[PDB]
Amino acid sequence: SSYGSRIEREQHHLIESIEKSTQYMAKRRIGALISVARDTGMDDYIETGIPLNAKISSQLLINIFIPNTPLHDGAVIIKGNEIASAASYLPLSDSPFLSKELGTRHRAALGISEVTDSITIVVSEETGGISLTKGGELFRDVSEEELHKILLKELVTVT
Ligand SMILES: Nc1ncnc2c1ncn2[C@@H]1O[C@H](COP(=O)(O)OP(=O)(O)OP(=O)(O)O)[C@@H](O)[C@H]1O
Ligand SMILES: [Mg+2]
Repeated sequence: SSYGSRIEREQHHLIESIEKSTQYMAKRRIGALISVARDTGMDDYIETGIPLNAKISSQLLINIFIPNTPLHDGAVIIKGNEIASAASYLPLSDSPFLSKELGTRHRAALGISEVTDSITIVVSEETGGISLTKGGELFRDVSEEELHKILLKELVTVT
């Protein structure tokens, strides 16, 4: 409908914001952890975070992860067309198959990918590498094209 196109516009704006914010943060080596809900699992984890219920924008994400406010200390949960919360808890994965150069950010992303079907994006504070988790799998140091391809497939309803 005009509902469908509208949702499609919102979803592309979402993808765009994540990509741009993560690109900027990758350059500046700003650690980031952004989980995008695709079900009703993230509800418990949203409540552990600081409530924002704000509109999705690249500037907001980037500012969230600046290491000088309590907002950076955790994950950003995106739900519907909103940044539901910042500084949320994500469960660490107990996988020994995870690389050892990777730390608690990636491990948190992995865990949430294991117990939900949400897409999670990580920006390494150390390497500036961008990674992604879904279904208990981690795609490491993904390229912009690769990132865009996945986000498009997983977060934009084709219709
Ligand atoms: N369970 C968790 N839930 C949410 N955020 C977490 C969790 N564990 C760690 N973090 C975030 O990760 C940050 C430090 O990450 P750490 O260096 O331990 O892992 P890392 O993968 O090496 O991160 P980076 O690759 O960006 O250096 C902390 O400031 C914290 O905000
Ligand atoms: Mg570390």
